[PDB]
Amino acid sequence: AFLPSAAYLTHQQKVLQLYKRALRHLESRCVHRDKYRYFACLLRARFDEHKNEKDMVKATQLLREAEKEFWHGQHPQPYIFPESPGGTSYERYECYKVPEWCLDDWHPSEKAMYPDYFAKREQWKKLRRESWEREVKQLQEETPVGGPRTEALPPARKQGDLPPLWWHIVTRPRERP
Amino acid sequence: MNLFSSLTLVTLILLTMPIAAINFNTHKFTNYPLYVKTTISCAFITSMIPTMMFIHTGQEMIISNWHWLTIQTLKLSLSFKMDFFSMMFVPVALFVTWSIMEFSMWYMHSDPNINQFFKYLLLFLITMLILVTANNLFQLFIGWEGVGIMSFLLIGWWYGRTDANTAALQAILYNRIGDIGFILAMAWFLINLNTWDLQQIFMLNPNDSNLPLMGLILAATGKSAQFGLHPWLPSAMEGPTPVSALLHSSTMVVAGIFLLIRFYPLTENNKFGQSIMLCLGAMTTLFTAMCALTQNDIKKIIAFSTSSQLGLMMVTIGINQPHLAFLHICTHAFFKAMLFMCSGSIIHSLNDEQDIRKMGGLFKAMPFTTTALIIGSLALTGMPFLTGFYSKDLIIESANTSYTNAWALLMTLVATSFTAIYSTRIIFFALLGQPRFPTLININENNPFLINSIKRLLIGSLFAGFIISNNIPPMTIPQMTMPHYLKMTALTVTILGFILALEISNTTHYLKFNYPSNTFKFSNLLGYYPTIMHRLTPYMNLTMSQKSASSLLDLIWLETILPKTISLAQMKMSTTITSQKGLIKLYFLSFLITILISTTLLNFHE
Amino acid sequence: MLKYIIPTMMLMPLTWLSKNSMIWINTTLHSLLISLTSLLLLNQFGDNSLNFSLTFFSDSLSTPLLILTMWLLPLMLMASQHHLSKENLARKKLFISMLILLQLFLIMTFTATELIFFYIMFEATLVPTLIIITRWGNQTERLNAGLYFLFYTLAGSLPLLVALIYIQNTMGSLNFLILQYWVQPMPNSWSNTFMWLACMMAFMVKMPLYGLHLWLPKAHVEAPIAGSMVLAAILLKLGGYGMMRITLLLNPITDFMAYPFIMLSLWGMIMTSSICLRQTDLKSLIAYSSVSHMALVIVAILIQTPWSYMGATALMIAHGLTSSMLFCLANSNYERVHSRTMILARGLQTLLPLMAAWWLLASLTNLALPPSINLIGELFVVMSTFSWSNITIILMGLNMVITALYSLYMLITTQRGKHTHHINNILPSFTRENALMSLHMLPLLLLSLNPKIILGPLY
Amino acid sequence: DAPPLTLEGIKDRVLYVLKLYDKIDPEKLSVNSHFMKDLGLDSLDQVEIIMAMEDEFGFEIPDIDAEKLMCPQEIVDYIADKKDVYE
Amino acid sequence: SFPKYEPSRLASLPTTLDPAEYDISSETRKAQAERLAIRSRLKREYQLQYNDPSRRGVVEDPALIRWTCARSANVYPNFRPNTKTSLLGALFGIGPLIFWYYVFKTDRDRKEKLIQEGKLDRTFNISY
Amino acid sequence: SGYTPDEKLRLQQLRELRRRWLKDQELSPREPVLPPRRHSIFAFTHVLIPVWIIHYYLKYHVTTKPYTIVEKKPRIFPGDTILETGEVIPPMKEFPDQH
Amino acid sequence: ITKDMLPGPYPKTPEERAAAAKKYNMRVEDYEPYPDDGMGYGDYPKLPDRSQQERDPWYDWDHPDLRLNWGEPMHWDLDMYIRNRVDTSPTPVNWNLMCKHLFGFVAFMLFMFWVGETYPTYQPVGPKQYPYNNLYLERGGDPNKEPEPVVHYEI
Ligand SMILES: CCCCCCCCCCCCCCCCCC(=O)OC[C@H](COP(=O)([O-])OCC[N+](C)(C)C)OC(=O)CCCCCCCCCCCCCCCCC
Ligand SMILES: CCCCCCCCCCCCCCCCCC(=O)OC[C@H](COP(=O)([O-])OCC[N+](C)(C)C)OC(=O)CCCCCCCCCCCCCCCCC
Ligand SMILES: CCCCCCCCCCCCCCCCCC(=O)OC[C@H](COP(=O)(O)OCCN)OC(=O)CCCCCCCCCCCCCCCCC
Repeated sequence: AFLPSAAYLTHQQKVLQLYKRALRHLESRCVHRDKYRYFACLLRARFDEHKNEKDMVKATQLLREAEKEFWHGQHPQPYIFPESPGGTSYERYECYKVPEWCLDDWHPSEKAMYPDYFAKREQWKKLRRESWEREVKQLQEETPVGGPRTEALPPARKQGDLPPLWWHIVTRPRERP
Repeated sequence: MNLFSSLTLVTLILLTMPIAAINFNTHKFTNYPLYVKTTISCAFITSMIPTMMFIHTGQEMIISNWHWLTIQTLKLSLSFKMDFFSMMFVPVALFVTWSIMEFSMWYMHSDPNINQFFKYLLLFLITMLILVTANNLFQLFIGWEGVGIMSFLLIGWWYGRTDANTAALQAILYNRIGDIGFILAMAWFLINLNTWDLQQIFMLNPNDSNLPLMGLILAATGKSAQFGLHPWLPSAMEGPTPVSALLHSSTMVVAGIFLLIRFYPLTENNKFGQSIMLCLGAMTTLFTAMCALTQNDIKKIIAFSTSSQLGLMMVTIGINQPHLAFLHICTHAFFKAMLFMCSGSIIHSLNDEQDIRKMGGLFKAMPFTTTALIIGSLALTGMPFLTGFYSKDLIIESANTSYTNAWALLMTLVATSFTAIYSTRIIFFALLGQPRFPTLININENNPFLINSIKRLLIGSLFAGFIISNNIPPMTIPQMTMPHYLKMTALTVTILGFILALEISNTTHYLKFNYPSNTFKFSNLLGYYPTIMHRLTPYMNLTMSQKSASSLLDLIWLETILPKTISLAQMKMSTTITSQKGLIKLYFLSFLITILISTTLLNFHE
Repeated sequence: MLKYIIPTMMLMPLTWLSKNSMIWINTTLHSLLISLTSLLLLNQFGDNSLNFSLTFFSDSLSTPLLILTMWLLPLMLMASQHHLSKENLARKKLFISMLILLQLFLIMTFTATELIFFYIMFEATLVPTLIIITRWGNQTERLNAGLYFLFYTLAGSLPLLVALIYIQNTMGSLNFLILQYWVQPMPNSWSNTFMWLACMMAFMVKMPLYGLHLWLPKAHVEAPIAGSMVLAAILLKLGGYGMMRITLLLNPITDFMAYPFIMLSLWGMIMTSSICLRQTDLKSLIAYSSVSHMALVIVAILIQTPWSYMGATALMIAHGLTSSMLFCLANSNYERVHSRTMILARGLQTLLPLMAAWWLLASLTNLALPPSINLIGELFVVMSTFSWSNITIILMGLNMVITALYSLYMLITTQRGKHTHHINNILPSFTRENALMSLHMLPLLLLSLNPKIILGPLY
Repeated sequence: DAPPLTLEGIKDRVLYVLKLYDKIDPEKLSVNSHFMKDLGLDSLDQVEIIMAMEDEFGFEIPDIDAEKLMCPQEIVDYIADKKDVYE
Repeated sequence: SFPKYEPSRLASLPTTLDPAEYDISSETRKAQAERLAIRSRLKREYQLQYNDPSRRGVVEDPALIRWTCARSANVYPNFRPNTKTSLLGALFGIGPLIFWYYVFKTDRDRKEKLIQEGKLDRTFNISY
Repeated sequence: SGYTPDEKLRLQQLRELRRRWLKDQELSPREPVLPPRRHSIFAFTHVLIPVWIIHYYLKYHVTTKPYTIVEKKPRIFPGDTILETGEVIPPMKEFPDQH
Repeated sequence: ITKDMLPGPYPKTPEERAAAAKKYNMRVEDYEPYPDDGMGYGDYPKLPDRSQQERDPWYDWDHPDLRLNWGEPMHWDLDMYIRNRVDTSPTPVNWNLMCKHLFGFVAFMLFMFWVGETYPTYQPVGPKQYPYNNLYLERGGDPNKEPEPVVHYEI
């Protein structure tokens, strides 16, 4: 479907995703632990019965009828984790995730309350502006002609330099700011 | 007289002081929530004195202190009304919000904007006390819009969350349809009776009062979340737990019932409005209880529960028992707020988990909240001689022995059984059994704030129904002669619901699997009402907004008719005029033709 | 009225003889002094108007509009001095001069006792605004906006000149004090039908009416901030003042000649609010909201009842203040992010909290939160239209629901949600922007304490 | 509320959960033992392991990151990155 | 069997019930590779403009400008008056105006006729 | 399968930088460097003073104007005694007892 | 920006269609403009009309709240298909079945309310009796007239 590094989903990936969704929905229908354990073992036996099938069209039809079976017997509202999308506390703390570039607009009167922190911030910014040209030069010669094929980034090959495009995924805000 | 009005107005001024205290502050306030809590406790005492005066003598007054405006004949003044309803509701609301703010001191302790949260809570309380003490319809509308706006600001407290914004906007939309109803009623009263003050409305007493009553019924449907405009109340669970526990449980959502209570001289002479209210209330209570039967979120269960209780309030309004309806408001506030507080305690102890499928084994792990939850569910279901017994059984007894719609009574009884069913469903899935929560256990309830607030609301839910029902004066004739089966209807129905849901839970415990039915999907998915309406009506409205108004009319056709056609006509005429070939022979031929036309065809030489 | 005209024309040598850095300080200071001086017009009587001279008078309708104009001028001086920072000094003085000249024409317009002098000033107001829009506007289509605005106004207003001269020749005078006592019934004929159309279409265009509103989302959008403020706050109310003054001569033919425009303006506000629901531009959304509110004022004037007139003048003043504040807030966002798209810069409450509070207050007054004077005007118009007919309550309730919807959609889109990742030039709010917001907000909130001074001449 | 986490506690808890699995001999697994090769497990065993660790720590690991969690050290590093520990 | 999921305008078909999802033919693989290449190239452009330490402003998105220009400033150049446009304009432009005109005219005629006979109760009406 | 070696190397280096950045977010013991900046007064400042002001306002400015504080007349039962007139309201009739 | 990146009129030849597909950053085979009926769309692509809720929530979007990518072609009704507005996600029940079930429930409840209004419940009692001519003077009747005497006897 929508993948950063791959253009498609393999057959085994589809089977594993179906297995996880079916087990989660069966846990939702079977709220007690022992009952869920019993029916999870039954579902695991059903999945292991057709594990060794070499016919591609037959495995595809088995997957399609399994997806139809899951859609007929899904929970009207399954159990979603609190931080998972669709959860009760999903994206709750996004109002407190202030980006780090707002510290450059602070008044010097309130910058004096944290001298050592702002010194460390200054040396971090010095490191970033020193490494930017090296990392973009590394990225320029590693992309094949015609643009990149996937969205994966390369690491730093030699010693001393940081991986390319590292700033906004290292300085991201914490989960609980 | 000089103590009554002084103490009422100083209660209101005492409540409004901390808003000015926080607005004129420079440094960080030293424990501002404690200051607000102390202020509310003092205001509760100060408002508790005039209710003792009213209980002793019956002293009701009206204070029209500040003259505001005079629009020809109509005169608007800052008028407050101390009557039975205001004195019986203000201390209950102040008590409940005192407990809620102590619970908020425990609950929102780690929030970096706790001062803004307490300011918003105090603003909501100020607007609600403006609502319940209002005399004319303008001040009532001010309180109406104030509690609506505070609900919008408090539901979307975590404004970085999209679902909070959707819930807040949806609540605003339904309350604005209620505002349509309120505006229609106020307009009818001004046009036909030439007043907005309630005294002249009650004095003139119109007979053909169908239209303002339907306006008020629509407004109460919007505000109290009756059928048709219900789903904003269960959608409003996106906010913090104290916001729910105050507004969407005990104080804000009873404003429509209160508005219909205040106009009881108008509705007492109209059988049509009474039948409409009875049918709407029965529909609301049964539909919301049926939806509550198969929910898994605990806060959604309690939201559907309080919507069902509001439907019961609309029923007992519709059977011409408005004082019983007010008694049920004052009863229901205590145990509904404390049920929400205990649910919030369970949520906080299990790392923000609101699912009852990930609970259990909390009977001995959290004993105080377990005790309070059991007491609250028993008081909600109608256990004898608790707080709910003194209002709910009288409602059922009056509904049985009255000239009533048969179907409305039937769905009222079935909804009572369903309330019993979901109460014991909550108790079973949240306390009994084996633990289902994650492995690491940080269960704690040893905070003085949470314990003290739950304790105060527990004492209230134990004795307040008895005290209030023994202190109020008799404003009607209580029906106390009935057959044996009609006297035991409420208790037998609740017992039957308890037995049915105990058997349902026992069958759930078995090692069998069954595919879901259409009834289960109808009850679990809220009767397909939000999934159809919230996908269909916004689609039609927004497509009509863009494809018809924004593009077809003013970007295409209103631009076509007046300016563009005129511009093209002038362009074409200009290109025809200036396309001469610059030959003198053609110009002089045109001169000859002009002379001939003027001489012969136009007769300019006559 | 010469005690306000003469300091206004003396503002011109003040801005043309100041230093290179002291033009804003001097002009703002002395305009604020004249704005304080403008409170002496509140000497109104319950029976007679305040008649100064043969040419000038000021009753209780023109007084709030005058005070609004003279208070609005220093706000535009404070607002327009950031985007004119790098401009040439002579062009800066020319901009301030056009603002001064527009204020002079506006204060001579509301006090004109003669109707032809009112017409002359009311069409003299066209030139400074057209020059401001087409010169200091930022976009390509400011020229097209100026052409549309100019030609809509002139095509609407030339028959008004012809009809006013006809009234002068037939009745003998255009003095408004004379015409109150010398008025005659206007019978039903085709001649009087076209008299009504000629006398009404200029102010129907300027207000604007639905269907004649096509110039507004252009002139309100391609103008600079000061131009947008003076277009939304004052210039739309010239049409309202004109219909309030001119309806006296058009009776009893108004009672059936007002039907098509009542249907145009009752249905028009639903269409414009629905347009507001699906707008990708913030400035265009504010302009269409202005169209809806002026449609409300059109209906109130056309049904001609006392409650409708009081609601109309209160709603005019309230919408002027609210629209000016909303345009100022949108301009501050535009200065921060250099784009007018509503979906681009999101989640600004985490970065600009007090500006978010100002946004919330402006949105709350936009949807008529009681007891603001917005709600007072809207409520009085609703009562009078209910007295007119009962299904008007259905139309008004639908309009109120959509108005709350788009105001909160504005607020939730711009201020709430997750912030834009790649935008990192969100500077903290200046003291100038906050002072501008508070000077828009505090009079609006204070007027709820004494709302009797904005309720027209028949309070 | 919300007690903090460390790499030692994360590793101890993840090894506890993996030790309670009946299909893994507890005297053989370590912090960097592979699943398909060093322990002889199927892909379904990996899926059930990932679901068990999700239930243990109370947060959901997406599938596009779950397919690549192949030894206990990568599970520890993924949880440490997602919960921002050692700050 | 099981009841087949019928899609609607407001309830799309799920991606796990689509028969075209399970296609393994090389044309669809080539199409998916081309789409991934376009997406990765655009993401590389955005992240190059995004992580620049010397940039302080707005990374301009031509897609958003394209969307706003299409929504606003293209409708009249790409408008041709035909049967469909004129029919929809007459339905949505003069339809509701005529309908509301006749409704309000009928109501006001009935009220004004009832008033002049003294059949309408106007006892306390002195506000208008 | 698992990560590629390049994915593993990039993840390792990014995790090291992330942990260093998160460590650098801690506070020094001297931070923040703050600049150098009647038991029952609540029952007096918040109750007694507003009660004085409100009683003054109601006594000398609200009760002066007519029909500002309209109070319901007291409920009168048989057997009572009026303060102002001194009269005694007669008791009601004899009861025809049934119980 | 330039005038060759902005939208244009409806493409007729495959050459301008390919140029437009390259302009909007999409494949030529997947690029479908709106039909040329004169509504005013131009060559803007017709994207599959799905809400942003149907997007993958675990993908690293450039705009995470909108689930939108930088440079990607933006839908014509994107401000309508945001997560704050109209949803098009699949439902556990078929749409027609939910419509018929809800409508049948509402209609049945209304019919039974009407039936219960037709045949109400009551108690085996007579009318309530009030003294003093059914409280004639207390109900607001004027005292200068005299009403018809309402007399209640014992039983
Ligand atoms: C912070 C410290 C301040 C100073 C502290 C020390 C002094 C404190 C004061 C001590 C007592 C002073 C004398 C008593 C007070 C004044 C008495 C007096 O004559 O007052 C003149 C009058 C009394 O009314 P009036 O009847 O005499 O005149 C009304 C005015 N006209 C006729 C023009 C309409 O005004 C006031 O009292 C004003 C204050 C009112 C207080 C409440 C304000 C509420 C605002 C709400 C706005 C929106 C309302 C919307 C709803 C309206 C209804 C539908
Ligand atoms: C913004 C666009 C829309 C603008 C709309 C403007 C108004 C529309 C109607 C205007 C009519 C013209 C002015 C009439 C003034 C009437 C004064 C008077 O005394 O009337 C009674 C007089 C009566 O004549 P009299 O007064 O000399 O005679 C004495 C009276 N009787 C008849 C009893 C003996 O009316 C007229 O003389 C004729 C009036 C009708 C004129 C029709 C031609 C104009 C048609 C409309 C043109 C509108 C603008 C078009 C261009 C738009 C832009 C491109
Ligand atoms: C006693 C009488 C009883 C009468 C009852 C019958 C009459 C009333 C019938 C119901 C009318 C209102 C309900 C329908 C519209 C509801 C819109 C709404 O708020 O939808 C909620 C939705 C977000 O919620 P949801 O989708 O559930 O979120 C789940 C997680 N994403 O939010 C959105 O999708 C955002 C949508 C924003 C734009 C909304 C546009 C539609 C507005 C319609 C207004 C209609 C007013 C009619 C007034 C008539 C006056 C005479």
